[PDB]
Amino acid sequence: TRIKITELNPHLMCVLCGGYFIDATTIIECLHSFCKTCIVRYLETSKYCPICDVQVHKTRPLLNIRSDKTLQDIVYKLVPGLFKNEMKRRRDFYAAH
Amino acid sequence: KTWELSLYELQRTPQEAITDGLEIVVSPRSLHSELMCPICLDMLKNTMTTKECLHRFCADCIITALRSGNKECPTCRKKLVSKRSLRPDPNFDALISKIY
Ligand SMILES: [Zn+2]
Ligand SMILES: [Zn+2]
Ligand SMILES: [Zn+2]
Ligand SMILES: [Zn+2]
Repeated sequence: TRIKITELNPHLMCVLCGGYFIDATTIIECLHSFCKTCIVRYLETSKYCPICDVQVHKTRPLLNIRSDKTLQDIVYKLVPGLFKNEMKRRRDFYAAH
Repeated sequence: KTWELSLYELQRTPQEAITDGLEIVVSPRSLHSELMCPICLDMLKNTMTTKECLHRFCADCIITALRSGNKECPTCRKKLVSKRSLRPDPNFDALISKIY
């Protein structure tokens, strides 16, 4: 019934920022996942997966990534306070800018 | 899709892990329908994922559906040429093996 979140953490975390998935994005070839912002900036200087080193696309990496609606749904549902927190950070940013 | 990053996105910082011993209430799975397979309505088992659209099924169920001669995806009805059009993901499997 009750599971320690520290046990689920490793499946809910982006390897490029070391935090939870925000706008989770999955590589089609190997199916590893990352935050949208982390994988997009990474794929600017590389065409190989950060985790397993497999080639994402011959020439245009962004062609072989997808938004992972399902994965992001799970993360938001499992990690308490996470969703409220991201929405707030964005609210705080636009008010400042 | 362009994958243009917004002003907020260009500046965002990580969402840090909750490392203190917090327990999550998962007594019912009527709060987590993303762990249930659309075909059989069970806990996804040996999860297969469609490359193009990222919909997840038990290996059992999606192989059967393709073997029926129907080349559409059971979730979104988008075409699939073959079983080379889907990949296994040990990540979802391992996630599910911890929760139930
Ligand atoms: Zn990240
Ligand atoms: Zn990979
Ligand atoms: Zn199934
Ligand atoms: Zn689909």
